[PDB]
Order: sequence, then C-alpha cells, then structure tokens
Amino acid sequence: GADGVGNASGNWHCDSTWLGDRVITTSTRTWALPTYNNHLYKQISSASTGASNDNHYFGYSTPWGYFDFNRFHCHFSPRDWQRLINNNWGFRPKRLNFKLFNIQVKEVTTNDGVTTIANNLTSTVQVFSDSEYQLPYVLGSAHQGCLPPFPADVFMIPQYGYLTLNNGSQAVGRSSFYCLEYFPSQMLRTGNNFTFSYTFEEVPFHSSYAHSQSLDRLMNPLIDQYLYYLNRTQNQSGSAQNKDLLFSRGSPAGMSVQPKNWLPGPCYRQQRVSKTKTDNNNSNFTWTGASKYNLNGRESIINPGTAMASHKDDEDKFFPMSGVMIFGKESAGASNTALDNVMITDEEEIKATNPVATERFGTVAVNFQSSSTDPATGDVHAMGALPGMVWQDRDVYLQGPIWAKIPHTDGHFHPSPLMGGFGLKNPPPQILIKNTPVPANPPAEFSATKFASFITQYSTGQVSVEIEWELQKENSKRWNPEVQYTSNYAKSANVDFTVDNNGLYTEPRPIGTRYLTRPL
Amino acid sequence: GADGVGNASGNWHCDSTWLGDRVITTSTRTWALPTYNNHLYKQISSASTGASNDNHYFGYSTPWGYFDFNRFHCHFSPRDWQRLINNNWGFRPKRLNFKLFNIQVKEVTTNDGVTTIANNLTSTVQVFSDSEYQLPYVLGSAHQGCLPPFPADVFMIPQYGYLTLNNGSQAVGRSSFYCLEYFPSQMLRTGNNFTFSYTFEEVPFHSSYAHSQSLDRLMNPLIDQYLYYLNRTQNQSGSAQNKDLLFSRGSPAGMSVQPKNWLPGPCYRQQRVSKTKTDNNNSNFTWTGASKYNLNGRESIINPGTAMASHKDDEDKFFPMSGVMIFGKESAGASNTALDNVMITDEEEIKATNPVATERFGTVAVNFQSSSTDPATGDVHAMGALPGMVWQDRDVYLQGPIWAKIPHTDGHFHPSPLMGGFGLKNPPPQILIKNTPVPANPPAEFSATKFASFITQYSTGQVSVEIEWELQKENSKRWNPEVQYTSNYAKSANVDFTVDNNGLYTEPRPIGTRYLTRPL
Amino acid sequence: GADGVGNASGNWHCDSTWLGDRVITTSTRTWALPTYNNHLYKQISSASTGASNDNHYFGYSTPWGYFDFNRFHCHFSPRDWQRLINNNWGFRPKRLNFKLFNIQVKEVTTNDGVTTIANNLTSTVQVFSDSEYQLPYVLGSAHQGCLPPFPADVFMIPQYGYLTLNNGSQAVGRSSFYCLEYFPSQMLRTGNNFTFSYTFEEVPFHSSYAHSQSLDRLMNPLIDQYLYYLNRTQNQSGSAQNKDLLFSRGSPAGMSVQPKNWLPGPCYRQQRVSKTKTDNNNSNFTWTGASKYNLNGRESIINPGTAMASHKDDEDKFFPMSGVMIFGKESAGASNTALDNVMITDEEEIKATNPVATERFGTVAVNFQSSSTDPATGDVHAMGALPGMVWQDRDVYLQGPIWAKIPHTDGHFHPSPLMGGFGLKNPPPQILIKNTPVPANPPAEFSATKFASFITQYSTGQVSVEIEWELQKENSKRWNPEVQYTSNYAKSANVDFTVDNNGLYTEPRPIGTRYLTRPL
Ligand SMILES: CC(=O)N[C@H]1[C@H]([C@H](O)[C@H](O)CO)O[C@@](O)(C(=O)O)C[C@@H]1O
Ligand SMILES: CC(=O)N[C@H]1[C@H]([C@H](O)[C@H](O)CO)O[C@@](O)(C(=O)O)C[C@@H]1O
Ligand SMILES: CC(=O)N[C@H]1[C@H]([C@H](O)[C@H](O)CO)O[C@@](O)(C(=O)O)C[C@@H]1O
Ligand SMILES: [Mg+2]
Ligand SMILES: [Mg+2]
Ligand SMILES: [Mg+2]
Repeated sequence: GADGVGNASGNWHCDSTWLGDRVITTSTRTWALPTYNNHLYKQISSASTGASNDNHYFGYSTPWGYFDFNRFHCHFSPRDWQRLINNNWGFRPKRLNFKLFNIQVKEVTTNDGVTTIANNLTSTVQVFSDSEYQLPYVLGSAHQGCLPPFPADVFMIPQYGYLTLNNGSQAVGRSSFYCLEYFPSQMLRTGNNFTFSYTFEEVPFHSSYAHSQSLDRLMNPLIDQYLYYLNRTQNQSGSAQNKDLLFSRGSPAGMSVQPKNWLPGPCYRQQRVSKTKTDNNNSNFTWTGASKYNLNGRESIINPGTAMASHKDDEDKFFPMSGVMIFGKESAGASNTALDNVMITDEEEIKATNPVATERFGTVAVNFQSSSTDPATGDVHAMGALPGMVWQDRDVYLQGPIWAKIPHTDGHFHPSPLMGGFGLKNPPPQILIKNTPVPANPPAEFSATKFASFITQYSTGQVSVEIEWELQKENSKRWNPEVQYTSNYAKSANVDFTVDNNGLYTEPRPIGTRYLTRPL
Repeated sequence: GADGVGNASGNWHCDSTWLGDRVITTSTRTWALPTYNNHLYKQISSASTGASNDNHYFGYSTPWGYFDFNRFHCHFSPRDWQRLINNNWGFRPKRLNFKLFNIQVKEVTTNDGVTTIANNLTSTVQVFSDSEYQLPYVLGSAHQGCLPPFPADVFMIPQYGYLTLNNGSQAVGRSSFYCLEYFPSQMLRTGNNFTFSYTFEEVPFHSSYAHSQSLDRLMNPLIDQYLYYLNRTQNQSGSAQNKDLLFSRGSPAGMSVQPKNWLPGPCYRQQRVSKTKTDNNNSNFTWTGASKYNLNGRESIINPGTAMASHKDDEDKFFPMSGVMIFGKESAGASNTALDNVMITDEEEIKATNPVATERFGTVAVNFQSSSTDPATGDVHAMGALPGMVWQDRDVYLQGPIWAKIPHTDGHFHPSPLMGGFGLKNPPPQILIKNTPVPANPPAEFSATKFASFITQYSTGQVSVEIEWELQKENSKRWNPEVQYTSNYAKSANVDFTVDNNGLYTEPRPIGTRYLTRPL
Repeated sequence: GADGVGNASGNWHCDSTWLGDRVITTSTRTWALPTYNNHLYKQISSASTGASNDNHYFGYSTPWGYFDFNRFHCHFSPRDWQRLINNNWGFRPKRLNFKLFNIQVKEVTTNDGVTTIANNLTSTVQVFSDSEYQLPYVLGSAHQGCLPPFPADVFMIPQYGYLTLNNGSQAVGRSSFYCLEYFPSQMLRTGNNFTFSYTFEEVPFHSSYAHSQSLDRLMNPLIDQYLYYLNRTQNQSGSAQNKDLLFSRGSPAGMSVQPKNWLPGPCYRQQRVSKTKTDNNNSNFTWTGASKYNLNGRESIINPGTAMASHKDDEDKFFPMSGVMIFGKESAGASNTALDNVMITDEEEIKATNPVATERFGTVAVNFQSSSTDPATGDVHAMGALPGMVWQDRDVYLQGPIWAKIPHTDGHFHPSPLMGGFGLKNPPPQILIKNTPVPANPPAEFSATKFASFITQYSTGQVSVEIEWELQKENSKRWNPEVQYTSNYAKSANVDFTVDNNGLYTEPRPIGTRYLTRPL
C-alpha cells in the first residue's frame, strides 16, 4: 500500500466474533524492532564454555527478527477460551490473515548523557514470509517473543537464529548457511503496509473433552460373557495343592479378567517426584534418573514425551519428572526458581485411555513355566505401538503452543507435536522482519572495506492476525451436568487474568480444554 | 406400520441366497422381553463385596434391553460357513436390514399358586436405535444375549447396562448418567412393526486364508544373493583361535543369515501352559504369571492380546494362558469347569507371519563387544511396531464376534478388534427395546409420590436381520488340492451341529476361516 | 385421531434440540388418572375444624384432574439447564405443543383379598383445554402434580379444585360454581388421541445474568463531579463548634455523597433469621414476627414478596423469614422437617440493584432542624415505587415455576409473578381430563334417583409437551472469565441429579440462572 507519511496504513482490528460452527478471532499488537547483531550475521558456536557434549551446538544469528503468534492467548482471550472449553467438543485452525501496518522507523543519536530519538521518514523495514519453507523453521519450539496475552502490552520482536549439523563445537560439510538477503522481501517506509493470508491443511479436531468411560469399563455389568478364560491352575476344594485346569466365563464380579478388545496407549515411564520435597530422594536426579533419548552420541531429555496420565486416582501430589508442561508465573526467575513461581499442568483426565506416566505399562511372561520352573513375569517400562491401542493426545493450554511443523522425514508415527497442538506438513510460514541498514557518512576517499558505521535506528509498528477456527459442537446425551471451568464466585483481592495495581497482567493458572465429556 | 390386532405385521424371513460375489443372509428369531429393574434405573457399584481394586466399577442398570446379532452363527448356518471358508479368500459386511414385528404384550397375574397370562391389547413396546452413538456402546464386548445359532431356539433379550468413570466404588464429576427415556423412541401395540437399515463403512476383507509361505522362506533356493554378511570373527583353518573378519554371500545352505526385507509381527509374550495338567507348575499362576496391562493403578489381563501363533510346529499340546479365544460347550458351568467342557481355538496357521505367543520375539545386542568385554544378547518379550513388519490379524470363528466399535480416540494403531473381526468408526447401532410401564389402579386421593404399582407384564415378538456380505473370490494357481473343512465321513452317534434327543443344539468345535492358501 | 385398539396413537417424543437463537425441548411422560370424588363434585369448606379466620375457605372439588407442566425440570434436563444458564443472557417461552395419546382405560374388580385389573376397550377419557379462561385458573400457585423431572418416572394426575368468595365457612351471593361437564370436551377410546398448540404473548427475556456493577458504583473513580453538595454544617478549623455552611464537590474519596441518577428497588423488610439455631430468639415468631398482608380482615403471609437480596456481603448465614423460595429434598416430610431436608435459595446476586430484604431501605428526615430542635431521621421498612428506581426481578430455578396468569384487574404494577417467571395476560390454558363414568347394572325397575353404582376404573396414557424457547445471546466484552455453574470435579459416592441404588432420582441443590454478567 501507498500512503503519505501522515496517513494511517491500518486500523486496530482486534475482536472476537462467533457465528454458528466457527469462531473468528482477530488480535492486533504493537511491536518494537531493534537493529540486531549490527546488521551482521555471526557464526555462533558452543566453542569455549566447555558445555557437555549434550549441549554442543553450531549455527547462526541473523540480523532479522521474526513474528510468532503460536500461542493461544495470542488470539483467545480467557473468556473466549472459556466459551471454547465449556461448550465445544473440538476445534482446529482453518485460515489465517496477517497484516503489518503503521510502521515508524526512528533514528537514535547519543551525545554525552542525553539521548535523542527522532523520526527517519525515508527508512525502510523489510518483511518477507518463508512460504516455501526454505529457511530452518524455528517456530514450534516453545520460544518466547510471541504476541502478548494482554492486547495493551507492547512487545519486542525476537531475533531470528537457526542451527545446522554439529560435531562438538565444529561443523560438518553438510551444515547449511542461510542469508535472508537472498530472498525477495517487501520494503516499507512509514507509508507502506504488508499483508498475506494462509490456509491450514485439513487436520483433526483437538479433543476438548474427557472420556466419561475407561478402557477396562466398556462392557455391560449385568451380562456374563460367552467367552471363557483359564481361571485356576490349582484345584479348588482339594485337600492338598493338586494341579488342575479350571475355566470360568466372563462375569461382572471380575471385570479384570474378561477378554477385551483394546489396549491402553503406548507408555515410556518417567520418574515420579512429589510436590512435597520431604518424600523425595536426597539426591539431584533430574539428569541421572532422567528418561532421555540418545541421538548421535548425545543425550537429550524427553519432555514432555509420550502422552501419559500425570497421577492415578487420589495421588494428586505426584508428577512425572519431565512428562508434564510447566508454565512459569510472571515473577519466576530464569533458572532454579521455587515451586510456587511456576504452574504445573495435570493431564490426569486421560488416565481413562492412557498409561500413568510414572507407572509400568504391564506385566509380561519371561520364561516357560513347568512343574519344575516357576512362572515369571517382568514389568514393561517402554511399550511401543501395538495393534489394538487407543490413546488421547496431550491436551492444549491457553498459554501453550498451537501448532508445529511436522519434520520432513521419510517416516513419522502419529505426528501430533509432543507439546500439544496440530502437526502440520505446511504450517503457517515464518515472517522475517529486518530494519534496512542506513549507512552514516562514508569517507571522502574510496574504501572497498566493509561498511561498519551506521545510524543507530529502531522501528515500531502494529501487527494484525485474524484466524478463523472451526468448532465441533457437543451433542452429548448426558443427563447430569458436566464439569465446567469457572472463576471462583467467592471474594479475593484480585480478579483472575487481570492487571494488578502496578499494571501487570498475570495468568494465574494453566487452562486446558478437556471439560465436556463423551463416551469412549 | 398400522394393522389390526388380528393381522401379522411381518413374515418369517430366514434364508441363505448366494449370487456372484455376494452372499445375502437373513435370519429371523423370536424374542421374549421382560420388565427389567421394575421400570427403574438403579445405580450399580462395587460397593461392599470388597472386590479387588482391579474389579472396582461404577455404573447403571437400565429398564431397557437391547438386540445383539454380533456373532456369525446369528446369520451363517454351519453349512453356509463352510461355503464361505472353503471357497473364498475374504469377505466383509456391507449392508444390514432389521425389522421388529408381531409384537405381543401379555399381562401376568399371580393368585395363590396359580398364575394366569393374558393378552394386553393396548400395551406398547418401545424401540429406538442409537444412530448417533450417543449411548455407551455395550455391544462388542463378547456378551451373551445374542441371536441363537439354531433358528428354532427362542431367546430372552439381554438387559442394557453401561458404566462410566470409577475411583474405587465411588464415582467422579465427569462420570455420565443416561436416561433412555430422553431419546425419541417408536411405540408399538400388537399391530405396529419397526424397521431400519444400515450400511457398513468400507473395511478390508477378512483373511479367510492361510499363507502357503513364511517370512523366512520367500527367497529363491537355487540362487545365491549378491549381498554379503559378516560370517566369522575367528579364523577358520587357524591353528589357534585367531581373530578374523570373514565375509560370505547369501546361499541356500544358509537361509537363516541371508539379508531379508521384512520383520515378523509385533509380539507380547504370554505364559505357555500345557493341556496335560502334569507338565504344568504346581501353583495357581493365572494371575501372578499373567501378562496384564496397567491402567489407572488397575490391572486387567490381556486377552486375547496381540495376534500371535498358538504353538510351534509339533507342539500342539500348548496354548498361551490368555492369548487364545475359548468357547464353552453347552454343558460347561459358569466358573471353574473342566478342560473338556470348553473349546480352545488354535491360531497356529499364522506362525508363518507372526511370532508364537509363548516365545521370545528375538535377540538384541545389549553391550559393546571388545577383546575384553564379551558380547551379550538379551531376549525380547515385548516388541512394538517396527518398520518392515507384516502380520496377520487374529482369525474369526462361526461362534465369535463380527465387529466392534473403534474407541473414539485421538489415536489408534491398526484398530482391528482384538477378539477378531471388523473395527468400525460407526458400527451398526444399538437397538434398545423396553416395555412401556402400565400403572395399576392409583388411589382415589391424589399422591405426588412416585408410582410403584404396575401390572406385571412381558412381551414377545419376532426379529429379522438381513445382511449382505461381499466375497473375495479365490484365484489360486496352486496345483495340489488345498485343505478344506469337512464333517467326518465315518460313523458316529451324533451328526455335527444338530439337536440331540432332548432337543438341544450343540456346536461341537470352533470353526475359523483360514483354509484356502495364497502366497505371502 | 382414529385407530384400532392395537395401534399406537403417538410416539415417545422426548428430546433437546438447539438451533441458533432457539432451543426446542420436548418431554413425554406417562400418567395415571383415577376416578376422583366418585364422579361427583363436592362442596368443600373450612366448616368444623375451627381454622383461624386467616385459613377459612369455601369452594369445590371436581371429578376432573388437570395437566401441569409449569416447572422447568418438566422440559429442561439439568445439563440443558446448564447450557442455558452458562451461555445465555436471557430466554423466554414462545410456542407450545401438547398431545395426549396411547390412552388405556382399565376396569378394576375387587373380590375378597384379590384384585383383578382388566382392559375396558369401550371406555372413554375426556380432555378439554380452557382456552377462554372461563374456569378458575389453578395453575401458577406452585402446586404439586406437575410432570416429573425424570422422564422415566410415572406420575399421578392431580385433581382439579377451585375456590370462590368466602366469609368464614359461609359463602356469598357472588361466589361461583363451575361444572366442567358444561364445556365441550373431546372423548377418547384407546384408539383416539388429542392435541393442541399454543403461542405465548410477547414478554421480556428473563435475566439469566448478574450485574458486574452496583447502583452506587456507576461513576468514574478518577474524575471529580461538577456538582456540589452541602458538606459541613459546623466549621472545620474553628476553636469552638461554630455553625457554618461548607460545600464540597463530588470526589472519588467520597462516593457515598456524590449526587446520583437512580434509586435502588422497592423494599418491604422481612425478619432476618440465622441458619444456626443458637443466634435466633427463643420464641416461635414465624407468625407474630411475620411480615404479612391484610385483605378482608384476613392475614396472609407475604412469601416470597418483593424481590430483595437475601443477605449482605459476608453474611451468608442469614435469610428472610418468608422472602426466599425453599425447595424440599425428596426425603423431607410435609410439616416441621429439619433444616437439612430442604434447600433454601440465595438471591444474593441482586444486592447490586435491590435492597437486602432483612434491612432498612434508607433514612428519612422527620422534623425541621433548628438551633433549638435537633435534626431527626427515621428508618424506612416499606418503600413503594419511587421515580428513578431500577430493580432486578426474582430469579427462576430449574425446580421453580415457569409462568403465572396475571390477575384480571383494572390495575397492576410490574406484574412479574412474585415466585419468579413470566406474568401472562393469556397463559397456557388448563387441560382438564376426566374418566367418563361407566354405570354398573341398573335395577330392572325404573328409578329416577341419581345413579351411585359404577365400575371402578382408572386410566393411563402418555402426554407430550414441546416448547420452543428463544435465547438472548451473551455479547459480553469482559476480559476475565465469568462465573459458571459446574458439577464438582472431585470424587463422591453419587453423581449429581441421578437415581440412587433404589432407583430414586434426586435434585441435590436449587439451580438458578444468574451466572453470566453484564454492566448495569
Ligand atoms: C475376579 C478375579 O480377579 N479372579 C481371580 C481369582 C481371585 O483372586 C479369587 O477368586 C479371590 O476370591 O484368583 C485366581 O487366581 C483364581 O482363583 O482363578 C485368578 C482370577 O483372575
Ligand atoms: C548357515 C549358518 O547358520 N551359518 C553360521 C555358521 C554355522 O553354524 C557353521 O558354518 C556350521 O557348519 O556359524 C557361524 O558362526 C560361522 O561359522 O560363520 C555363523 C553363521 O551364521
Ligand atoms: C466522604 C464522606 O463520607 N464524607 C462525610 C464526612 C466524613 O465522615 C469526614 O470527612 C471524615 O473524614 O463527614 C461529614 O459530616 C463532613 O465532615 O462533611 C459528611 C460527609 O458526608
Ligand atoms: Mg462483535
Ligand atoms: Mg433360495
Ligand atoms: Mg438431536
């Protein structure tokens, strides 16, 4: 778009419109973009430092930044989240509309103690979207820098970096270097705007419900089965302990031995740790007792891992060591902050279909019983996909990620992104933004040496994102009332999800989606 | 339909019509429906009793009953089963036609010792099908109450109950209560009839064949491979035991080491127990040595579990403890009945593609061999899905289930119902039937207290089910004759699959489907 | 409708369909009708007994009964109630569809100890609706006999009676006697059915919301007013107490004296009584301390009276003596049952606009202050309509009444029915049902004396009621989550709103409608 300097290039579109089976959200925020890296790319490495082989990395930092609207509180206000989670069985993304407008480039001059900031009306910010996914996709790794939950909050734009292959601190012949100046990008003075629109692929609805039934309780409790199972191997009503083979048919007085059609979901057990520090071991096991994976002689913790229940009935005090998502409160520090500065999610409502993360999967025969060799079973702590298995994927949270790019691989098994959300062959693309460098005054004699002297400058503008979501309506024939999410009627000093007296918005708990119920 | 009291509302459609690649079966049976629960719902619980945490349950019994035609002998006569299993490579359901007709409600009065049963011409039985699957699906759990194998046999209609979430004997906020009076239902006096028709989704043909080849015998026995494998690590023809690295190419004289393209199916080993009581351990291991799964701190035996072969070549005497389906003979009791009162199925013909259930899957390296550290392998007793795996699902039996509803989950791996059959997103729906309550004479003064005084009454009628099945024809270029199912030419006191002198039909053995063969 | 004896005359239409801004409920129940009064009308009186002049009455009992579907649990299942109360700002009735079908008349014969009940196929039940409101309207007085909450529950039909003018036990010339045989009525044998349809007049939406603001907190807290008020009458900063006239302008530091635009609602104070028996007076004041009205020298308690708040902030333990609706639990007796056998409603959420019922309205000058005569104020305990007043009508409850007929008077002020609901000029009409008398065998000689000898007989049938309700959608721009109604996630022995193990449905608490909020 073309406009004079004194002429808005867009309006503040933020709203929340529901119609039928669709909810269209639009959120507008204002962003600050600084010069990053001094308009330079810089090779970045784990060289020096001596970080453990696990942490060794090689890659690049970029002069560009990016936009990230991959969190639900980017487009769903908490009261809108409630409308979703309280009345819908599912939902998914469908289309997306993005706009960059009202961009103002400013020049900064520092003389002595005093700094002056003036408008540079001829400078340009450049935006481009990686629609062919040619750049390393850095979204979908739960990074900060996303659009803020509170529309009145101004955010800084995160800087783009990526990585490639690394052996230790060194690189390899295949490792890749990307110059974002190589792509075509739209240049904008304060009069220009920028827009694009995107359609999501077909993906399934997310499960904004819990099961009112469990896998081991699907049968009719009033009706014996016609199937029989081997019941005893030692005779009932015998004076000694004499060998026998006694068969019984399925009965309600024994749901635990009735033949069944299905298996619980896959499991990959994690250590159980109590929220009350006393019960725990007096050691520092978050690594040595970690459930981890082993890629290229390099260990990386599994978190959040295969979707499993967080604790059993009545054991609310526990949690898997790396098998739940944990959001920090606004006060929490960056490292080694106390329990009550963070919020731990509880995926307990899937215990209906999925193993508890802290427990075994089951028991397995491991020998051939005979009159001589006593039978033997062992426990299963890793259980891969078996035919018959049914499972519920890990739930999403107002604060949590929305989607992820499915890695481009020959093969993938059930590629829901492990942290929750939609796994996309072709996600929404990255939007890269950079301030055009503005050289200061060159010398009066020619010098072919790289230009290192630039007007210090930063830019600010608004950003608009419209997303149409589909809803899956609830058709439940349940008589009794369902569980619903609700603010606490009682009194307190602070409304939930609000600014305080200093003006700080705070999200008090994580809100997931599984409240309505349906049969299994 | 509308008809006078003296006017049949349907005819006895039972038959067996084959045309081309299709077989249409129709079976009509007559049913008795009683008043269940005294027209009340009743909360049902494991409260009291003290059943082990495994067996704890919470749910409801319903005044309604249901129809169940989810067994093959409901629609296939044994001689028709033979035509299927002896000449077809596969088959599947396609459509379904159901009819309720000739319904007669009767009133019962008991005075002293003598009981009188008269016709109540104004009373109504109500039927409705759960076409939106809004009710907990209780079919597909191998319950009794199905249509009888012998058309001349009159059956009682099973009562509907369901279950929801349970912690111990207590319930949880999400648990669900269903009133079947909440759905619209068709009311019928003796003149009315009821019909509906259903189409199955596309599902694959069932495998009414065995493999004439095994996974490890697919290569050409006359032709060396061009691939090489590491053959020796200790020198042949050396005076000492000197280290070496000797490579050999694939050869018929060693099929066991030839590189191959595929893996057997997944395994989840079960205990092996002999049909001859002597060889077995002198203990009662059907639980302690059980292979089980662990859901919500509650153990449930796996039966019948992942589809595996029942015994190896020449070991006919064994069987997996909970890895075969077992049908009771008509004489067998409900609990702790002898070996010869039941019939144990033998899925041995899949040993071609699938692990034997009682044995390991394979062997795995578990260390790094060096001149110092001796190499080490361990056994695999649980093997999840690996790329390359091929497998044959558990076979179906004249007496066995036909289909099951695939649980409504975010995820499922190869959802064939474990007991055999077709896993259906939208199966045939439940048909719920109930007798309308008939109040006896109220008092002459008003009383808003619930009415507890009703004419005792039961109903009887016929029921018709027409199913069109598709057949997959056998195209085999096998020269020699195939194995076929056959009654025994020789003499005996009883024809197979018949009434005896008291009039009792008996099914003498389980009949599966895998008789024809095709290459792997 | 015309149908043979063996031919249903209607189907079981019960359901719950939401579309757009409309919710259509349909509920079907089955009813027993007895012979009432022995087909006689009987004058009924307070004669004898000696009931206090307050309780004296004169009227009639009728051989007919009536239908009553004037409670919400007649057409709203609790989970449907939740959908209403959790997502709508309002709702109202629109149309109505009623049907009588499947009617079965039965004859009863008692010989010795044994009773026999047979079908009488030629007997007729007669129904008619009082569409011209010619009969005393007995609905809308909170009587029992309504359709039961649980569709599977069979109910007895209440008997019709009415009343007219009474002086003591005696009657007056104007008192009115009604013969329901005087109206035309539809006669039905077991083959006939009966239907009618009704449209509600336009009435306002009910307020299924609470105010997020109060009348005294509508101003901007950051901005002084331009209005001034007389602040002091005794000089600040004077050594003595010298008379002055000091004026101050409206300020946030004094919301209590700022000029305002509105008045709270009307009040008619009631006695405050604590739910904890200790704090209360040691006397029996429910009459002597009752707030009552005085009509024709006859006292009648006001209950529930003008709509007022039930307790103030933090005084949850109190309630107005006759100014709240109280539902009995199923266990409660008819008279003098304990506190925990009943459920007391809490209309506290209207304290935003309306006086607290237990407190004064305000204070009023009652003299002329001078330097000699000290100023004086008194309290207001009855406050009639004043210009400026705004108020919220008493809320409705799942168990509570739906509508009432507005009395046919020259005058009415804001005629919302005091117990909650819709006040209707022309409500849904009464449906009167009676069994036609069946004379037994007359003598063989003529006798003109009234026939007193009839076959004892009662009737049963189903009844269908379809109501279309309009919804007022919630458009709230509230950021934080609203309060919502919810079943308790935690464990317990009983699901809410269910049958127990004996089969008894129980409604555990009263559920009102005010959960969403809007500004005042
Ligand atoms: C319902 C149930 O769990 N049954 C199990 C029983 C019970 O422990 C006893 O019947 C206790 O009364 O023990 C077995 O060893 C048996 O005796 O057959 C295995 C079987 O699985
Ligand atoms: C066909 C076959 O199984 N070959 C195996 C042989 C045989 O046991 C010997 O050749 C016995 O003659 O043993 C090996 O250790 C070897 O010597 O290479 C491994 C190899 O897999
Ligand atoms: C905000 C408020 O309630 N102001 C009131 C004050 C306060 O009680 C004193 O200012 C206490 O500091 O008392 C008055 O008599 C006055 O002095 O004018 C009346 C006035 O309504
Ligand atoms: Mg709008
Ligand atoms: Mg034929
Ligand atoms: Mg519907």
